[PDB]
Amino acid sequence: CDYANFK
Amino acid sequence: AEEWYFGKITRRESERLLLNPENPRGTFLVRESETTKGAYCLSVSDFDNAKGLNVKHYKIRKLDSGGFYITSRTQFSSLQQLVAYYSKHADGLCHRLTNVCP
Repeated sequence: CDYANFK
Repeated sequence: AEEWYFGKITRRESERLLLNPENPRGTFLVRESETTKGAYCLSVSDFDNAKGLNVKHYKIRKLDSGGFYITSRTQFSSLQQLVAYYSKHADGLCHRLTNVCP
């Protein structure tokens, strides 16, 4: 399922 | 030989490993795509009072000019450099990397 991201 | 590299471990098996309550916040491992050699993911345990114990998965992107990154503003020349860096600073992650996943 899901792919974390960050600024 | 990197204690934190778990090869082609699946997403599901990596969560089962990382979700153990005795793992402190930031326990992590690096895994590889089953089909694409060199395509890596960083899987990390975290905790907050909304999600409780949870696992975050970050694709480790590769620049064409070579290099690795989990966020485009911070580029590394290798996996070890990247892991070493986030083990010292969260720098955007919810917590810095801590224990290699046991």
